[PDB]
Amino acid sequence: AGVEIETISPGDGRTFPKKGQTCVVHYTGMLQNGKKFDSSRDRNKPFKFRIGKQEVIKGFEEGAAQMSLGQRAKLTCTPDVAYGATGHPGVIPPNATLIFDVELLNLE
Amino acid sequence: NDAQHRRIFYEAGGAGTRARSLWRVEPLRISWSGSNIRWGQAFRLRHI
Amino acid sequence: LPIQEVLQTLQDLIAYFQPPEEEMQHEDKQNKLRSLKNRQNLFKEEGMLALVLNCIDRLNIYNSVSGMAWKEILNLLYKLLAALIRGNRNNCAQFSNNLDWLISKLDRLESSSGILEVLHCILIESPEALNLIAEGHIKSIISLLDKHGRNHKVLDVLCSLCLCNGVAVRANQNLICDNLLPR
Amino acid sequence: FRMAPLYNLPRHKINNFFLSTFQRVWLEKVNEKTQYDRLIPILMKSPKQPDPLHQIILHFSRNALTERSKLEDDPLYTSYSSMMAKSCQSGEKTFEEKEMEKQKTLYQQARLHERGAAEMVLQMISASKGEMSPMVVETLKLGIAILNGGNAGVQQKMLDYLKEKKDAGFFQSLSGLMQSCSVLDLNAFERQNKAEGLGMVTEEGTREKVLQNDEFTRDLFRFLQLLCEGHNSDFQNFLRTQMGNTTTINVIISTVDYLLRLQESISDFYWYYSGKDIIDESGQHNFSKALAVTKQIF
Amino acid sequence: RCVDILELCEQEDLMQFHYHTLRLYSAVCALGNSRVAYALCGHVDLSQLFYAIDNKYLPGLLRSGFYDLLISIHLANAKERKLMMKNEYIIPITSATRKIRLYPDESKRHGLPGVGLRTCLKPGFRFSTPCFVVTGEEHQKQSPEIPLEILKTKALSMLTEAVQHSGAHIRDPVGGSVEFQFVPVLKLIGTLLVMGVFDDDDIRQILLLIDPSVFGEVKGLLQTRLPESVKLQMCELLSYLCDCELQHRVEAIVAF
Amino acid sequence: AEPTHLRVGWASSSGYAPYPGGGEGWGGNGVGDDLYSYGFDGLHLWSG
Amino acid sequence: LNFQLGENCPCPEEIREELYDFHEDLLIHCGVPERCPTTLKELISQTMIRWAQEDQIQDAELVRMMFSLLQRQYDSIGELLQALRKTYTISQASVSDTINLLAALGQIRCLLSVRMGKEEELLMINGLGDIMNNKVFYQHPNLMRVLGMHETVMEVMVDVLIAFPKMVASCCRFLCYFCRISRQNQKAMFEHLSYLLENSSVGLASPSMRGSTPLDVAASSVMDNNELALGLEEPDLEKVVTYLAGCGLQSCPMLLAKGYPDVGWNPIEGERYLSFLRFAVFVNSESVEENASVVVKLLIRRPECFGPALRGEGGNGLLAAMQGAIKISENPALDLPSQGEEIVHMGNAIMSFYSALIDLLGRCAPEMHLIQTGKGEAIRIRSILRSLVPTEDLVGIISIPLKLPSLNKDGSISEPDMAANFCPDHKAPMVLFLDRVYGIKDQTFLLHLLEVGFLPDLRASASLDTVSLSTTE
Ligand SMILES: Nc1ncnc2c1ncn2[C@@H]1O[C@H](COP(=O)(O)OP(=O)(O)OP(=O)(O)O)[C@@H](O)[C@H]1O
Ligand SMILES: [Cl-]
Repeated sequence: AGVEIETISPGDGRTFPKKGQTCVVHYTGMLQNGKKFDSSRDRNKPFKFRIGKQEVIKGFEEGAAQMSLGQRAKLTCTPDVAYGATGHPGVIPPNATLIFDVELLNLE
Repeated sequence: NDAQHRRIFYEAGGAGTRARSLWRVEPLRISWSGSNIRWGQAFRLRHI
Repeated sequence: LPIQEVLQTLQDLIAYFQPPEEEMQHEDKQNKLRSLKNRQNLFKEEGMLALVLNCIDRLNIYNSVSGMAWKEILNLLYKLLAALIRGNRNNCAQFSNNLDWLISKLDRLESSSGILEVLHCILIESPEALNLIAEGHIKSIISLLDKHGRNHKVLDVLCSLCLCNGVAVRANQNLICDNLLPR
Repeated sequence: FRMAPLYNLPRHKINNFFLSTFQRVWLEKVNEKTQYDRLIPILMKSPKQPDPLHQIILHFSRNALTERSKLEDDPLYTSYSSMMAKSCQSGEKTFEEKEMEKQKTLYQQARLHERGAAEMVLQMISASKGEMSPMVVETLKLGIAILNGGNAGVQQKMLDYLKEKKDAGFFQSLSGLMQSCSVLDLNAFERQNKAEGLGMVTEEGTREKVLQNDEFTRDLFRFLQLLCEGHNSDFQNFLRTQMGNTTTINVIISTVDYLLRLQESISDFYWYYSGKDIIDESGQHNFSKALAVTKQIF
Repeated sequence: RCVDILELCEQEDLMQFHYHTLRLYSAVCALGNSRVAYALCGHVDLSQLFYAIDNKYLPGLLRSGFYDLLISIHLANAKERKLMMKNEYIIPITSATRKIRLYPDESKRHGLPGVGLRTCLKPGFRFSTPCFVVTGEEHQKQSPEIPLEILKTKALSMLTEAVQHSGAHIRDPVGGSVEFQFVPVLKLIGTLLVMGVFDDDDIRQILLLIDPSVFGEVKGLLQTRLPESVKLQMCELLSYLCDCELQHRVEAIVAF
Repeated sequence: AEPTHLRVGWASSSGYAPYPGGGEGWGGNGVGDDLYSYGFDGLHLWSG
Repeated sequence: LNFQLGENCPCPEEIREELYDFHEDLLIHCGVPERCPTTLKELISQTMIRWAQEDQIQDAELVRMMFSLLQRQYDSIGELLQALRKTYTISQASVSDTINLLAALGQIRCLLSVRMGKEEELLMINGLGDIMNNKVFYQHPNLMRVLGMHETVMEVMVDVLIAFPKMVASCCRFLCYFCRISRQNQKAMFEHLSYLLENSSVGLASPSMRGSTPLDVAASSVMDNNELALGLEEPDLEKVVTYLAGCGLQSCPMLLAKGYPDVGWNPIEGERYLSFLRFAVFVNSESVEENASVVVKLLIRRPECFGPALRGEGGNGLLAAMQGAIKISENPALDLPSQGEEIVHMGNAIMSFYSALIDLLGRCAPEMHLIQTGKGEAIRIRSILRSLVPTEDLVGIISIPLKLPSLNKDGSISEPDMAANFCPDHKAPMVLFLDRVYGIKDQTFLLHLLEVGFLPDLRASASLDTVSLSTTE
């Protein structure tokens, strides 16, 4: 896959997200140069998305799929699986690799 | 540059405020040249 | 060409198109503004703006192929142009046709400040000038920010581009956001 | 046709009708009596430093002096000029009674013309450029209010302002306003009669179409009269040839021209009604308005 | 390298450049450019804005810029929509319409302006949280979301503390002047009032801060010597209160 | 809302002197944010 | 509610007590009749006056705000009236629809402070579409007038007026529907007639844009409304006559650009102006005499409004013009554009122009009772109309054979194109003109007309009564 996962704090290693499940995750996304561009911990609101519906970018969804319950890990989404030639104008420049410090809070 | 500036016209409309329509009446005399102009007196019209 | 005569003429002309002091009384200030606008109109009608632009072009051509004197002459020419078009909507509308010329001359280090002054005058006064601003011009202004340092007058010009006397121009806003922020 | 009684309609439609009636009947009458009634005394009331009324008048003067092309609508000026005019317009007899009425009027007028209202009136008439608008109407009413009775001080102030300032825009605007004044027209009257005959009820604007803006005409010429009131020779002459100004406007001839236009319209109306036996109500109404305007011009 | 923001208290060049940067931020997202507002939420976020509005050692120009930036990104669009639809009164007819009364009791004493039940029809506004992991514009909905419960409480607290330190003898007004202390907070309060965020108790607190004797069951801002900017803000607040009274009268007429 | 900082290691008195506030990078300089300290945070080795 | 009528008013006094009490309480609330303030009005007035007395305000905006607020404190009833004039009570069933309508209207209003562009144009087009599709728009026209929808759309149109024709088309369709809804909306839009006619030359050339131009909005303002038609001023008609005269001299620039032959006049927009004048004159099956006289005078002053055929010098006559148009139609080289959506055919355009002109003139003819009453103006107008077009031309035009569909031997229906041929729609006005003017009064004339003109048409209609051809257009 296009995402490289580097563990930070381990989870249970047994409970993984499944189809038709909401993954309540607290994340912090920054550019490859160290410039932060998003963080759900600043807003005090965990981000919820459902696997298999293609709500989020591909790299983020794959990384959360590999992650287990209560696990904090670093996901490196390359431009292939995170925007690419066209990024978020004014936030994410084109052809930018993204790094997310993602914690899988809940599987409900 | 354009030679057409040598021509004189009775152009009307917006030309009564421009500076291309200002003429100076210069009598043919050096002393008392700033005095009243009489009918039939010879002068020169200079374009400012 | 007599350089001293040109310098004295440019200084006298810049002092000729001098706005009244803000401390002046309202009636006197309005009379001075009316006379100044009349003189600006009289000079513009006789093709003095075109003459100033041609003089600037010739000076730039000469410099491309007494350096301090000619630099002062060019700066005085830009100041005179701004004084001619400052606060006069008709003159700024007339100058709107030379946005490409102005922005192309933004790049040079010597001419950047006078060009910025003239451009800000045009944008403030001419309301249609903001309609002629394309992506290339916005990128040129942002590159001026990038190459000359952190000068806040460029940011003032960009703000002027975004909002046009209460009406928002979405194209300018989007261009500025996409080209200035992500980097 | 008693098939749609009020008890057979939804409450919201009946409530809309109730609101229309409530605005039209109960509140409209009340609005005229009480408006700005307790404000002007407090503005003039005392607590080098200008009064609040002096400050608002200076604000209006500064707005008038600023150079533009059209007098943009300004509800604040309209409301405050109306308020000031109603301030001055306070409302056989003994000699002492009439003298006291005269003194009271002079004092009320001096409350305003000592704070720069004469110059404000002149500047606002100059700034109109010749286009009728609510600001011009209020300006003429205020000028009449502060000139009523032939106020010599206000006339001197106005003449000094017009001569010292060399204000030629005042007379250009006066000429334009006079040339824009409306007279009786038979075409609109015939159209109104046709609409009435077919059955349509003529609206107030339609009625006013025949002789349009007669109140403004009478205000304009009352103002011009009050400038010469009391045999003010300086203002009688200045209205004919404005010596010292770049351009001169003759107001005597302008009034005569409007008089000729109005006379021709009145003769046309008389020719219209010569064949008929009696004059209907609309004809009498329009004749009365035309006669009022003619009396003012005379 | 990074310094503290408060070090801009003595670096006028960087202070001016950053103040004009904040002005540019407010300009690009002006007049409902919601896309650029979402983009700007990736540069200045809620934590920074709350810190900036609460911080007392910030220079006045930066303080004003941060208040304006918060209002532009999160609050300006809703206020503008509320102001467009304000001179018309579309009232549905129900029992709640009938319940409105001209006076709150039999004593016939005026109630507090802006307090009560509103029966006029006012469309709501839609906010969406600025998430940059979501693909597509469907998630984005008008201006970015802000809590609006923390914000209004913080605004009331800041106004209260500002008024309690409004003596003429004080020598360290927040921001460097009384203008830089009061105008930002008053602009935020007016924006939140027009948006209809404050409930009855918040409006009661604001009225007591304005004039305690008139609106009772300190001296007050109106009786305090204020610059002309604070006077403009006070005039705007009073205009809103007058509008509230007029709407109350219209609704009472309709119920009767 | 930002990760807790906790590094342990060695430092040299020659040039390791962190002042509270802002410094290199994005501030928050600890053990391993210059070339005089050598730190460890459980996952990475920090120096420079 | 009129309580001053005494016994005339059927309201019991027990009910009247409630209204009197409420009115008194409301006037007390509105402040209508050195103490410390006790209400908001007193507080505001005292504060403004104290600020004005304490210091000389050096800011113009603050002065304006202070004195606006102070004056507004003493105008409670006026503001209350102006607020009630914009109040509207709806039913609880329409709350959702009205909320959607208000949301769309607010989105449209907030785009009046944005420079027009493609995205803004799409937003406004979709907003107007949503508003028009809303039930409350045509169920509560009074609500639309209260909300000021037409004023907002007029502001948008004034801003656009032309690099955004689609926005203009959407605004014009919306305003036409607005006028069609209620007579009040029609009278409201009548106020913009002068501006609408000042820009009446927008979008006329494009055939697919009919009903989506400012001229169409102007026509919708004055259409089957006798009161408004009687209100038309002479300069308003003079503008349309000037546009028509211009159309009668210069060829259409758009048609020339698209490659159409340069016939030397624009027979496409002239028809549009003739249609507007027809709406102005003829109201509800009865011509308006005043507008008829004005229109005839204006047209006669400028003969080019009649087109090349009816010009005095060189004119070939109406019948010659129609026959030339038919000749053009039969020849593809003279009507269709050069080889190098709703293609405009020159022959049919010319025929339509002349039919519209003759229809307008025939509708301008005086009513019979006016002529019999001895009015000089009616006789003068009828004489002018008779001098313009002789009965020979009318009878010749009515006699021109038509090309109707025929049933092929193979069993397929061959239907001639009805957009590039002489059609019965071009004979109806003549029968009108030949009837209102030149009234049929002689048996020999009627029999001649029936023998040459009407009988072949009746025979053709009978012949087209087969099972296949009967349903063709
Ligand atoms: N502008 C002029 N153009 C032509 N002739 C002039 C002009 N000014 C002066 N003269 C000549 O001067 C004489 C008339 O002028 P006038 O007698 O006032 O001059 P002056 O005082 O004697 O001085 P001068 O001889 O220098 O002109 C005539 O000889 C006339 O030709
Ligand atoms: Cl000279």
